[PDB]
Amino acid sequence: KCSLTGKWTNRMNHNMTIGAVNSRGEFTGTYIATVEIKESPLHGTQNTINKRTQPTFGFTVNWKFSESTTVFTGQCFIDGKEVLKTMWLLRSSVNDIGDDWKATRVGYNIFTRL
Amino acid sequence: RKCSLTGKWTNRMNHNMTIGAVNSRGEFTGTYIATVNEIKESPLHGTQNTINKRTQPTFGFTVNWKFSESTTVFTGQCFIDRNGKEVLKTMWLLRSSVNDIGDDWKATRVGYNIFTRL
Amino acid sequence: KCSLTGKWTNRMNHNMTIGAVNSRGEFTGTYIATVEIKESPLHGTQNTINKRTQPTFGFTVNWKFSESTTVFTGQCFIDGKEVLKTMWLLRSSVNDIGDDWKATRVGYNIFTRL
Amino acid sequence: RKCSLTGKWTNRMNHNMTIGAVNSRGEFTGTYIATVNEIKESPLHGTQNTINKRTQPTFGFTVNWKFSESTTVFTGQCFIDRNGKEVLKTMWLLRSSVNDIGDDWKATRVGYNIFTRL
Ligand SMILES: CC(=O)[C@H]1CC[C@H]2[C@@H]3CCC4=CC(=O)CC[C@]4(C)[C@H]3CC[C@]12C
Ligand SMILES: CC(=O)[C@H]1CC[C@H]2[C@@H]3CCC4=CC(=O)CC[C@]4(C)[C@H]3CC[C@]12C
Ligand SMILES: CC(=O)[C@H]1CC[C@H]2[C@@H]3CCC4=CC(=O)CC[C@]4(C)[C@H]3CC[C@]12C
Ligand SMILES: CC(=O)[C@H]1CC[C@H]2[C@@H]3CCC4=CC(=O)CC[C@]4(C)[C@H]3CC[C@]12C
Ligand SMILES: [Cl-]
Ligand SMILES: [Cl-]
Repeated sequence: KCSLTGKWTNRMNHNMTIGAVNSRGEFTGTYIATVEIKESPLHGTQNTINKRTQPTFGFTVNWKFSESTTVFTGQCFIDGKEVLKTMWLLRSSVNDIGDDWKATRVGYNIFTRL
Repeated sequence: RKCSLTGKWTNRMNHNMTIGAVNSRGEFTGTYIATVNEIKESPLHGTQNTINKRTQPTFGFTVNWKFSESTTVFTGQCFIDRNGKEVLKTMWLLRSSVNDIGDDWKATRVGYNIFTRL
Repeated sequence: KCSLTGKWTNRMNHNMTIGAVNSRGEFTGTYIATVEIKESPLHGTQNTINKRTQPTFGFTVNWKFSESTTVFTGQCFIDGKEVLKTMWLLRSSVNDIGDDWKATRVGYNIFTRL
Repeated sequence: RKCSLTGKWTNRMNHNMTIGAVNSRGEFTGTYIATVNEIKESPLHGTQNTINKRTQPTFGFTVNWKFSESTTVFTGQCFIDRNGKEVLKTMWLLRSSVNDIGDDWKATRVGYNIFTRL
């Protein structure tokens, strides 16, 4: 079984900590990144349909130093070692609806255990 | 005059999304109802941004589909349009379940959705 | 048959003109947008496997006033009226490889005939 | 010391992409070879940016798959890495063929690819 609970890092030296997943798949945690270091909360869910050993999942990071919001989704894989393959959408704040077209960046991130 | 996530929302596909109270930290929960004339209903959880108490906040949420192994995340902004209507402009990523990490490349879709009140 | 040749516009009052598609699917054209108006070239291909009435396609716009590049892909649909449902990636120029993570915006565009 | 598109490229999946001469307007053509141990080979066409004659230009291209009704577009930048190696960091969209405009939402994938010389 691949579980999101615990501590994770990526190629950018990030520090992601996720708490216990309840039975409905819900979780909370923390996302720590450089700018000097800031902590921001994350809330998310993990699939529990068919209790897959390698579940898909999703979460939102509500950045504390910034008007933006990021969303991540992906799958917890086994390779023996655990890895989260993710993709993300970073939403910037824009002042007027007609600037919406440029408000959204996309990318990826690979996480592995501390 | 502020744009809130709380309430009933629909899009051009007749989905109905219903969002509860946004708390002091911007957290909220809700439901995503969609035709799958057969209807299924899945929980969602996420946040809206609170930094500078913006009239048009950014936000994000995860829908944990009840009938599927997939997961979808939405992000976007709650705008007041020219006509005074509140609209959510969103983009999303839909993650499918694959068996081998070598299939990861084909597992992620992207699209968009515009929601208005119902 | 849905063909990319001709003149197209979208909700942003853009003006896109595409030339003749050869037999391998290749095409050239022009993308015109506000900033005052600038013309930039586009080169692309259209699928010709199975000669579908509603082909998928792709093109790159090489913006003339800017270091960026945009790519579009999508499908030419019939609804009697013709419409291109697209999605796009806008690539910004960043000065150093470790800023790559923020160089890519994503979005959409619907085109219809002039 | 400039990063050029011209040449042979590979990624972490053993695709081999080969790009011809970049002309004065930045246009180029090439080939994308990929396992589909069975190999298929499809044309690609696109541009690199020339505004300010940058040492690390942005670019984009379309691969017109020979064995499929799909289309894929790549965009990214040609960087000189810390070790002096040229690397293409790319993101892509893969468009599938669907029959009805109502299925359009499920037709577009997104991923990434990192290429290095071969
Ligand atoms: C690579 C990646 O996943 C992206 C998506 C959201 C991004 C963060 C968004 C907010 C941000 C603002 C900064 O000023 C420093 C870097 C950070 C903290 C970003 C680091 C890279 C992230 C984590
Ligand atoms: C258009 C859009 O926002 C997408 C993102 C995730 C998609 C859903 C993912 C799961 C799903 C499976 C189906 O068989 C039809 C309806 C649904 C419920 C999809 C409808 C369209 C959605 C809501
Ligand atoms: C909506 C959309 O497709 C986006 C993708 C690329 C975008 C263009 C990218 C370059 C650009 C720079 C400007 O200064 C004005 C607007 C334009 C001309 C953009 C208009 C919206 C476009 C066309
Ligand atoms: C990882 C990546 O960049 C993706 C984008 C488009 C994808 C290709 C699309 C068509 C295709 C069909 C197959 O059956 C296997 C190989 C290929 C050739 C895919 C391999 C991975 C590609 C190249
Ligand atoms: Cl922006
Ligand atoms: Cl940028």
